[PDB]
Amino acid sequence: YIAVPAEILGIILPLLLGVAFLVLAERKVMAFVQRRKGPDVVGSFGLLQPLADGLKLILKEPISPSSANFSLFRMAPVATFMLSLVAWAVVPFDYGMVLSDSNIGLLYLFAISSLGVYGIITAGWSSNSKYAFLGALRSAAQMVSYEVSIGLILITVLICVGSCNLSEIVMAQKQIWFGIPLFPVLVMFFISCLAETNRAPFDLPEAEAESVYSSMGSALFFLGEYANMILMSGLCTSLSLGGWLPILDLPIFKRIPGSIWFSIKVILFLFLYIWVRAAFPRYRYDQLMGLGWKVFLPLSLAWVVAVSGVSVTFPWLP
Amino acid sequence: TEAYIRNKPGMVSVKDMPVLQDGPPPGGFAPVRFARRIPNKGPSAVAIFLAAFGTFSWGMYQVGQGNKIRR
Repeated sequence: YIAVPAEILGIILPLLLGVAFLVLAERKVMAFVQRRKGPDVVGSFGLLQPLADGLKLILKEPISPSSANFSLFRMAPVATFMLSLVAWAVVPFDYGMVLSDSNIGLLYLFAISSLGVYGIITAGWSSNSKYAFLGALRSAAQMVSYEVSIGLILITVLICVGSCNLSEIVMAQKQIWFGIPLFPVLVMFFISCLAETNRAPFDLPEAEAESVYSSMGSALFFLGEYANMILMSGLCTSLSLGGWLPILDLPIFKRIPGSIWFSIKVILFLFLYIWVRAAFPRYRYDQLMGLGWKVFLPLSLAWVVAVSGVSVTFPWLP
Repeated sequence: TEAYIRNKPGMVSVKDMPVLQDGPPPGGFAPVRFARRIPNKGPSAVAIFLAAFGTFSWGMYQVGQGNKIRR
């Protein structure tokens, strides 16, 4: 009865710690890329930087908005936050080390992504000015296009292995990582995850909003974005790179707790996010949506067809 | 107002008076490079394509054997 709230707290709080240190490590590693050090004064190694920024944003004198000042403005950031976390519900960190074995996990993740789209659009429109509304529409369209691409990719990885709950998928990978044969599929899925949260090369919506509001509201919004980032990284490494499985299967690796492997893979993908951020200019909006509807949809569909074909001719399909 | 200021020591005439020590050493320091040069030595076309296709086929065979075991 009381164990469940304990598990939920133990899932929520460490995620917030990790996402604060995520934005910290983001600044640090982009700095190191650009031939400079990051924040290195406050902490012993800059470790006390996110805590200091949080305390500053707390003591900062707030400013309540003047646009539907209740039940529509002080709710939508909480909506996107709740959506990101409830997505974080069903993710396997080890054998049985999950919160809920929802036997249709993949559909669940896809639905939650769409609901995040709802979160961002209502948070955009809840404001007063209209340019924020146009930006919200742009972000919604981008997010939903790359969601349909993500959907087709999920269908591929699902064809490769019968069931849907993620533990079964990671066993299927326990034979051999699906990232190996479907490497282009992994690349496409990663680009779609990049476009899904607007991070590295696709930023013109946010860039324009910065080119043309509550402190805690903006903090909650950025928190939701980066949490969704960690989630996308996590499911990418949970269904295309192995998910707590040692490499080369030698009984010296089997001393590592398994959970460590999942953390190593997700930290590698986070580092790849931050790395591909600081190497490339940004697309426009036209070219962005054009690539979404011309380059990734047909490729993903063709890949579904091809993998189904290759796995239906030989008795290789469980 | 220049003779001894510039150099007093031992010259007989105003010529060959000073020692300057201003510019470069004899030789121009080097011939330097200015043209771009970016070598292209990565596996060009067929290497990478065969790598992709072969690893895909072999990964599918491995997926087959693994699903056999799991069944």
